Amino acid sequence: STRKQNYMMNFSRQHGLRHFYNRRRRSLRRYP
Repeated sequence: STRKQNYMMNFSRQHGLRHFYNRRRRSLRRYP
């Protein structure tokens, strides 16, 4: 993985974290 790949991976990583909390927050408002 090149630098750009490490960046898009970091980008995906940080977005994955947010992805989790989005589902967590959802579960407290409306699921499914």
